[PDB]
Amino acid sequence: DIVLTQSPASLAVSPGQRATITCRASESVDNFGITFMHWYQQKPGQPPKLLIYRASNLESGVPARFSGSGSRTDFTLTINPVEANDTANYYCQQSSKDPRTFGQGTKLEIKRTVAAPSVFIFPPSDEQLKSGTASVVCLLNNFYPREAKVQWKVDNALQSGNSQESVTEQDSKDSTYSLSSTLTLSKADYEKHKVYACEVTHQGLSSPVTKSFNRGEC
Amino acid sequence: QVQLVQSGSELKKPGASVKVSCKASGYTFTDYNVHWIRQAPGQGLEWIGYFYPRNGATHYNQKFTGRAVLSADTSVSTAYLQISSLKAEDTAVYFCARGETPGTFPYWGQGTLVTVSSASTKGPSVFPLAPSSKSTSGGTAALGCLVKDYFPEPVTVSWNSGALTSGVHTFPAVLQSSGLYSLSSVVTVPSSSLGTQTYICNVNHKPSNTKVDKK
Amino acid sequence: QQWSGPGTTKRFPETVLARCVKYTEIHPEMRHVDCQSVWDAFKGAFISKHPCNITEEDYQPLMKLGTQTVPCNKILLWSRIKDLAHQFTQVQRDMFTLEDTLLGYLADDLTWCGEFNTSKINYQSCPDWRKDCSNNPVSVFWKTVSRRFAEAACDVVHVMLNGSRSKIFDKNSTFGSVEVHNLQPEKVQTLEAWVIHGGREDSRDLCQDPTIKELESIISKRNIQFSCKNIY
Repeated sequence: DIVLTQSPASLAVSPGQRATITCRASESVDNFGITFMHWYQQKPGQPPKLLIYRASNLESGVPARFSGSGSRTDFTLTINPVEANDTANYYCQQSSKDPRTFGQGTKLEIKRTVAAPSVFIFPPSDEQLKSGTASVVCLLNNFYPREAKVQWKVDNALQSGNSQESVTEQDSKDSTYSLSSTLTLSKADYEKHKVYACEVTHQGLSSPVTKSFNRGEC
Repeated sequence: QVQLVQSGSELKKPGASVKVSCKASGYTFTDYNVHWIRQAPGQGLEWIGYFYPRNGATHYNQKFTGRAVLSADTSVSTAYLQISSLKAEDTAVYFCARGETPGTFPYWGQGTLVTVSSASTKGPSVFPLAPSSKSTSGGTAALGCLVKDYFPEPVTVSWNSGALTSGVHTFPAVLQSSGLYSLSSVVTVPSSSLGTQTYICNVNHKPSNTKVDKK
Repeated sequence: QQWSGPGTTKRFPETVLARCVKYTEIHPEMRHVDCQSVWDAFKGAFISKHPCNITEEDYQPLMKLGTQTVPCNKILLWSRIKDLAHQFTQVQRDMFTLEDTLLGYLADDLTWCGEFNTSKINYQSCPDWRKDCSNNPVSVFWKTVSRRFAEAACDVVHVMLNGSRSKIFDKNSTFGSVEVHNLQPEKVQTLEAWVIHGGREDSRDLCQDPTIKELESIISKRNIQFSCKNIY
């Protein structure tokens, strides 16, 4: 084929500032007056809406923020007024030879000043305790700019090996991350102990806030 | 207006033959091509090969030769793709794509997730993740629905029959230690409306035909 | 019959293989085709036949092996001059013509002949149309591809017609033989035929000149439109 690799691997730009998502071909894709380099913007949960095709043509229906410059070697994609709803992957794609391989992507994210968490805690239900296993969640909000973990405290004895984590993606307007973290003991290890607290930590925090509940006294 | 609509998600066995079908509306079917494009999850994109519906003239990529057999129907205006004798590494998302020429893709279908495994599908179970009994948050109270146990991936919990959209914080279907997927679709709602508006969560899992409800 | 004409040009299968190789190289085609097999179907279309006994069904394996979807509305009909028709499609590469189609890019500015008896190219002599007979395979191919292109034409037509001759619109050309009969007025509405004042004009009262007034006399009895913008 022709193999293409995207030269910025990530970005983190606050809005109102500019970005540059470039790529580098191994040979010339620009032959006989045509260059074939077609960028594609892909939000998650959305197939790619077409961007600058044949290295010049902004498609009708796309905003005029985008300005892409293609060549025989160097393929920049610069966006000068970036907005809050631009949190997407920005693929490149050639079509000069009959192999039509793409790039590999670039995870563009939006830089935002670090908010405080809002911690919640939920005890497991009575249908949960009558159906088998039990599961305590530590729902946060505005909390994960790739920062840190919850920390489980079961009667001041730590319980690892059974604590998952699930991060949501960046929001379109307020850029809000969140995090679930379940702890899946049995019925017996849930009925063995009394305090079931969790200690989060944040860069936006300055103290480790520890929500707690007693066993069956909520 | 010009649009495209393709078939839904499919859980395949190893060795089975996928048959994705699209449907072209808004334009005459004999004018342009019907490409296909892969997405492995978390990865880059990969071209398959394109059909010409004017006289049946196909052209594949060199890797997918023999495995891919494109076809169409000019009367029903539906495009096709078939990859046969599948295996476990080939779990990906495919899209049908129309280009103005070969080498551009403006118009697309919506997406088809195909997953190759041998285990059986498991319908989800719901849990009322109850609100805060120490009710002191102002207007930031929350209750949720602890959903566990998917074997196939995609679900779109409708919460309050679709109406509930603001506050809904659904998590990705993350593989739990047990081996299935699970998330915690919650709702950040006003503390007043938390007690007032009943929050009947209704889930939707399409390969199991499971449509349970919980307040 | 065979004689009194310029024969086949040199490097015929190499120029056929090169030309459309440039077509599958530059244009990403809606089927990437076997440029070699195109020439084998071209060989089976006319080879070792009687020049003045060639009909239109000999060329349809080539025409069904070159099925394009020539964009409608963006079309252009040419007549008379070739150099200014080439300059008008070089300013008008948006509006696709017969010198931009695949089959015109195959057999553009080529002539072919062939002796009836055995498998050889007649490189030296040629059946002329007036002087031998008008059934030669070059005029058979140009009649077939102008029929298909003018039938699939649509919306607005922009014909360039020179006036350097005394006959501005002659009747016996391929334009007034097959193109203006199959202009298909259910999809074409307005016809901005563009008369040229280059060369030597036959008369004054331009656009009231008699042959373009005969084309202004509407052949379609639905009475679809006629117009005549000039080029000074």
